[PDB]
Amino acid sequence: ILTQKLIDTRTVLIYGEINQELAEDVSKQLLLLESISNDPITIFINSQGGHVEAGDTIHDMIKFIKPTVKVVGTGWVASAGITIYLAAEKENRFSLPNTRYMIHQPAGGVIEAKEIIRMRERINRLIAEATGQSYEQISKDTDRNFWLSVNEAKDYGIVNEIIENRDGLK
Amino acid sequence: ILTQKLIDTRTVLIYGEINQELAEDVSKQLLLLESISNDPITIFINSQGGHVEAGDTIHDMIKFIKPTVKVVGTGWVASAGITIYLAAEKENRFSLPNTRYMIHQPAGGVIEAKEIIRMRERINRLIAEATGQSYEQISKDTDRNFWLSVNEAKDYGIVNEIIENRDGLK
Amino acid sequence: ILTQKLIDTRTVLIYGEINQELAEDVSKQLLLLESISNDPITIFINSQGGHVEAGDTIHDMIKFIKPTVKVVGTGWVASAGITIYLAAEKENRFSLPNTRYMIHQPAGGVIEAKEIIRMRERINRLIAEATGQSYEQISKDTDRNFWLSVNEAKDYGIVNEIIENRDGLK
Amino acid sequence: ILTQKLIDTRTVLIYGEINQELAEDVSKQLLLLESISNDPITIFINSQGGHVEAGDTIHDMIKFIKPTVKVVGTGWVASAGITIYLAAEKENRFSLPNTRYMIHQPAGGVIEAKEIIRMRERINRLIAEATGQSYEQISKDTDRNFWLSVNEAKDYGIVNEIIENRDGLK
Amino acid sequence: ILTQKLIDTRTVLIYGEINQELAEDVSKQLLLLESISNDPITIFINSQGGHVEAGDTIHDMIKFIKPTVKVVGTGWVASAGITIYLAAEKENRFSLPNTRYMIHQPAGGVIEAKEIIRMRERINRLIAEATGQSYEQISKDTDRNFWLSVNEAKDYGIVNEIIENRDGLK
Amino acid sequence: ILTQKLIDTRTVLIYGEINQELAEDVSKQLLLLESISNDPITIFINSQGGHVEAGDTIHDMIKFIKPTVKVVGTGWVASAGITIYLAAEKENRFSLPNTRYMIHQPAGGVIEAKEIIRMRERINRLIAEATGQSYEQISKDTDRNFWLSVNEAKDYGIVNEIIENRDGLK
Amino acid sequence: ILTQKLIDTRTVLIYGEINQELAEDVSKQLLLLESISNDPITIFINSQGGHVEAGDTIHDMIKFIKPTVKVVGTGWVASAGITIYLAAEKENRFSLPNTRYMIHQPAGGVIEAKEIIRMRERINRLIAEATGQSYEQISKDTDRNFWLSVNEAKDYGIVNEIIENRDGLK
Repeated sequence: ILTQKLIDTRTVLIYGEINQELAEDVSKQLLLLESISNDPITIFINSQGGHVEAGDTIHDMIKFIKPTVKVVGTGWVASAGITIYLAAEKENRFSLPNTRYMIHQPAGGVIEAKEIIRMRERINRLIAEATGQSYEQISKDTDRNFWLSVNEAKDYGIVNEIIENRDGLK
Repeated sequence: ILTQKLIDTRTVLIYGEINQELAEDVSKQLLLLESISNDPITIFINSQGGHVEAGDTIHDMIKFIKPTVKVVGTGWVASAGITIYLAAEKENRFSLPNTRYMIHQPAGGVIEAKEIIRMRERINRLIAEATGQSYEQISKDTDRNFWLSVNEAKDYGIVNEIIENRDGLK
Repeated sequence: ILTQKLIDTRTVLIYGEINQELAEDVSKQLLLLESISNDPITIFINSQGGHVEAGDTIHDMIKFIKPTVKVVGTGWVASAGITIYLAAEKENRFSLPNTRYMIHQPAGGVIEAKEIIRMRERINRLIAEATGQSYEQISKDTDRNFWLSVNEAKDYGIVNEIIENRDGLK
Repeated sequence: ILTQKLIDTRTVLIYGEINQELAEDVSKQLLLLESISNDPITIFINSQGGHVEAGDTIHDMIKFIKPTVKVVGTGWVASAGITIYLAAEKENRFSLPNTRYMIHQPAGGVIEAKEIIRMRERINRLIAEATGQSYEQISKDTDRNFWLSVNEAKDYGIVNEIIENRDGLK
Repeated sequence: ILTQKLIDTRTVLIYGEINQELAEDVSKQLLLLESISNDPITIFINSQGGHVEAGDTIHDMIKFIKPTVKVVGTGWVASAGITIYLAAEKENRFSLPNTRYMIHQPAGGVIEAKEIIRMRERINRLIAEATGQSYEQISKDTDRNFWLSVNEAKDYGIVNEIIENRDGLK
Repeated sequence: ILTQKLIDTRTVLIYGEINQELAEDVSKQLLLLESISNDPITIFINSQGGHVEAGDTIHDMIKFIKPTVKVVGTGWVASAGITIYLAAEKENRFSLPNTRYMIHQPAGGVIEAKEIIRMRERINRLIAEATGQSYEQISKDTDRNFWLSVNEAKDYGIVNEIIENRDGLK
Repeated sequence: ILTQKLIDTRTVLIYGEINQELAEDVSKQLLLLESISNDPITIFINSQGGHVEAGDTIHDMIKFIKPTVKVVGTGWVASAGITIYLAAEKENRFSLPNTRYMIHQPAGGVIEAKEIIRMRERINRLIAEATGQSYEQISKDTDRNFWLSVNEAKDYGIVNEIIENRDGLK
């Protein structure tokens, strides 16, 4: 009854390091919610990032499932966490007020130099398409370490709407 | 029946270090209680603080949900714990008698100097608005380590009402 | 059925170190029992003490809840454990025969000198009011390490009644 | 059904080190069995001893509860384990054949010299009253390390009856 | 109801290191799903590889069971993970867009030289048959470390179809 | 249903080191099975031995309970494991074919010299009575390290019947 | 329902190191399946071997129970794993295609020289009888480290039938 009603909220929490264990847990939750109904799913994300391949799986699983996914950034959203956040369509990307964002991507993906370049190009294109920023702007910003405030992240094209209450997530 | 009646009390305990794990647990409890009814929720807080981003999430989740949240400070409330405590509206902020308060915030948030400054400014404004104290007073006090007694915390604008029994939380 | 009938006894055990984890567990049990009925609760305490803030929470939670709380000291009751024990009204403070008591309080509370003094003064006043001893007597005794026998603890005003059987807890 | 029928036997096992964790587990079992009925309880004890305060609690809890407690020594019963064993009335103290007994008590109770003496005097009187031996005999024997065979423990007044089968525990 | 509906999706996740523990878990899931119905099973694979013998078991179990197995590569698929991936028939081999592939096989299988050669020959033949590539091409590529993009893996004969949404897995 | 039918077999497994933890688990199983019915119990023993006092408890508990206990040696049965094995009556002592036996007993019981001698004498008499061997033969053999084959253990009087199939345990 | 239907498959997995813990788990599963019906049991074995006495128990338990046991080798089957594998009758011994076999037995059984010889002779005779190979051939091969391919293991008399699909296990 308790977990059953927790499933009824169609909410997924992605808090902490992005790793294969978290990717499995999130994948299971998303597949379970998909099998129940086509109703929208809300994901709250508080993550500093982690492993690139785990971030890739969560990103792709979000786009793969039939239900529309809304994301709500909270606390911080960085690196592989940003990749996950940007899986949702622009109009479905929300933020709580006390959140900072960083698109920096680890070079190794925390592998040869040719693969580091390929990985970077792939992620740069992903972020560019999702935000509406040019490839060159993203390429510069993924290779440095700067935090964006919630308002700056909105101006950047990461966050679409800043919300404080439930009625903003209508 | 046991956990079901524990949920009926609409009570959340925030005891110990503020971290992403605790933030997830608290977020789940708050979302679960919200889905059940719009009835008020009581949070008992005993925390020395912890990670800024986890504190930010809990703070924002308290304000995000529809139910009115009452907070009861107990033992100690410090740093990131203070940020969480101050998420409730002033008239909903209570304290048990044997509690001390400290608004000191860790510089690193336990990151570049520019971001340390930004983080401090954000938290200073948050605490100033919640307490009614000036920005300058808060800015001074977050950058030093001094404990306030329950009575001093009341005079400071952190605690609204000191309670010993159930009837005080009417 | 097993834990359900265990809850029917309205008994809470406080055995071992006083820490935030134990404080959370005890808080949950007390709140759960309160929500069921206003019937009295019995707490058996076997503790060497621990963390001051955790002791403060348990002490205050005992006084906060509506049900009358009876305490039964067993084995040993010391330091933060004494603070918890003294939360119950004098006529509700019992002891099993093979128990020793020590009111010694750790200076750091196991923090600046001004806060050590404040903490000590607060706890001294708490113990003085509960036992009926003068502030000066308590102040002397919290700053030294001496064990009281069950009979001496009774004479001191800590224990009200020494009991061996069930009929003594009528 | 399995644990429910295990509770129907009204049997408690005290195997291994006497510590606060074991004291809590045993206390819970004894209180649970008491709440069910006033029928006798059988305790099988295999213990080298442990912490004095934990032994004191179990000893006192055995005497505290309404049901009559029978004890069956098995393997070994020593030190704090002896204190627990002697909580039962003499005619309710049994032993399996392959058991050895030692009344040696650790000086520190595994604390000032005055308290070591007080502790020893208290435990000496306890053992003297339970066994029927003089204080002087017990005082000598608690301060040395000698094992008694099951027959010697019977002659000493520790064990009342040596049993091999169920019918002996009638 | 929750795990029951999770089983209804007939989905298996192979995330992380390929070891005997994972092989047991996957074997149990595949056998359980087979016993329920002959309906198709979908496996999502995110793995860097691991132990050759565990990979061999999962590969063979996929081919052993009656249900048709579809595989979906996600994040990365390498080494022993590739061996597992290639257990499915070519037309049942899918990939999510953000995935890289590497057919490199560890020489020791992470054992004498004669057995290293035998192992390599066996795996080379397996990969050659599944992909349609010549033995010589596979032999070269398993003995070097190069990552294939999702498009290159498709051209290589590893991936048959790249999918972004549910409708592509019709 | 699964553990319920596992209890219906009235089978207890004693595999691995003989310690107080295993003694507690075995004691609980034997008492549970006794409370259900007076039907025979089968114990499979694969043990190198362990702690003497734990072996003594299991030995005595086997003889204490009302149901007839059959033992089946498997793999190896040594030291404290032999003491347990010999708790069953001779005609109820079976062995699987691939089993070796050793009656060697550790001097310390893995304690003063006088107690080492007493312990050895007690165990020697126990083994002599169970096997039908003279005290002198047992005394020699417990103080050396020699393995008996299943056939030699039968000739020694440890094993009564060697069985390969179910029908031999009629 | 999930584990209940998993039991309906009458399948046991022996994956990883052969130890007393695994022997207990396998023994419990085999006894449980035997108590349900006399229907055949299938065992999938992926094991490098381990402890001789644990292997002996599993081997003997397979032969002891009434149901006919079929074995399926997968990944690798070596040493103590080979002993277990050979417990099944020749016509019930199957292999998945990607499996290697090694009959090497550790001298110590991973103990005096006389016992090493006895152990080796016992295991040599066991393997000789099961495979149809001469004692001399087995004696040579257990004392060296050489891997057999699935086809070589078939020619050796270890594997009877190589299967790829379900219909081969008819």
